[PDB]
Amino acid sequence: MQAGQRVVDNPIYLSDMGAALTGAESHELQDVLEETNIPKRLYKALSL
Amino acid sequence: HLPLIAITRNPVFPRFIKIIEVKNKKLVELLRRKVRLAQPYVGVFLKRD
Repeated sequence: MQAGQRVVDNPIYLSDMGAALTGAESHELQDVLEETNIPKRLYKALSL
Repeated sequence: HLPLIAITRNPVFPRFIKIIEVKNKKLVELLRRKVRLAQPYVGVFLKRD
């Protein structure tokens, strides 16, 4: 699953999969799942 | 004098070595049929969106 293969048919899953690597406590995960807008979840996932 | 190749999400910039890895095995048939020819060659084209 590379970014150059264009096989990321579901970007939401790729952002979620990238946020899954974070070691943040479960609460942070629940809060990020609560987020609905896209730049907030990408911004927060990067922050984590 | 060959039919067009299946680029399949692979940019080959001019004067830039690149690797192509299609998962299908039908393009290999075309690669093995050209071995008896004196000069073996292939062309590279680009895809639209």
